[PDB]
Amino acid sequence: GSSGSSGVRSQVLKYMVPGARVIRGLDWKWRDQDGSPQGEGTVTGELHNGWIDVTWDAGGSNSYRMGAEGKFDLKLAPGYSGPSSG
Repeated sequence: GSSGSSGVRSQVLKYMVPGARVIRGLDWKWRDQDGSPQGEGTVTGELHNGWIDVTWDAGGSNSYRMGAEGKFDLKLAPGYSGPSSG
């Protein structure tokens, strides 16, 4: 195959799957939903129409804008790497 310099938006969405790890994003305008201090969460829904659900540990799940309006509220966890394919 062919490849080169990597760098494209809507990348995280490729990992936005139900069962992965995610944390608060830069577009986090909401309060500490996953309790405090800040903690890591766990996606439970697939990003549909730019909206993915996540069930935080604290005890609460909800949908967060991940492209619907061009705002990524959620992001990959600090140390999480896409699921190996092979």
